Order: sequence, then C-alpha cells, then structure tokens
Amino acid sequence: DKEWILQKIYEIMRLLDELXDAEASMRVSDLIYEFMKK
Amino acid sequence: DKEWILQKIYEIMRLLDELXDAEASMRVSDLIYEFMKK
Amino acid sequence: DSFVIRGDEVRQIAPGQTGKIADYNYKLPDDFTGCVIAWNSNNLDSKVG
Repeated sequence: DKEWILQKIYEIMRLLDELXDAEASMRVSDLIYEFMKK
Repeated sequence: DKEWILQKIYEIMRLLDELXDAEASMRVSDLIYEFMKK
Repeated sequence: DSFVIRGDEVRQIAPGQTGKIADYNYKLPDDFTGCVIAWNSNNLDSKVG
C-alpha cells in the first residue's frame, strides 16, 4: 500500500496545514516529497 | 529505501506525540505496525 | 537571480534531485558553477496570513 502510504501521509499533511504549524507543514511536506519521489 | 520512509513515519509519530493527538498517535502507530507487517 | 529558497533547499544545489519548482529547470547538471549568495530570508519572508 505505497499509494495508501501516500494517502495517509498527505492526510497528515492536510491536517498539519489546518492545525497552523506552518513550519511542520512545509518541511514535513518536504519529507513527503522525498517520500513519494523516493 | 523503505527504511528511510518508515523512519519518516517514526518522526511523524514523534511529532504527533509532541503535539498532543492521542487519537492521531494511536492511528499512526497502528498504521506503523500494519506497515511493518503488510 | 534571487528566489526565496526553502530552508534546506539552499543545499539542494546538488545534482539529480527533484526540487519544489526546480522540477522545471534547476538542479546542477554537468559544470554549472552558478554563483549564489544566500542567507536566512527570515527578515520579512513570512507574512501574517
């Protein structure tokens, strides 16, 4: 479930964006980028 | 490989347990068990 | 040039990687010694909203 991995992780990213971390959202999105790319 | 990714999910669960989301921590933890397994 | 780089992406000046928008063109190929003078944009590059 690599695509379900992407699913869970971008749900994490959307919730991070809503919580207002901004910081966490941006570079954990860097994490997800280097996750789905690699 | 998948080591870096599951370590990413480790960092994610650590960020969660530092934030304060008991529900979300249990979610990502059970998903981590079902991601090491499946 | 001057573009607001992400935090660590000041270090993504290294070949082969996918960038946030350097996906289009950037990412040092063979012998691009493109001079860069960088710093923390944290003076004003963060806005209410």
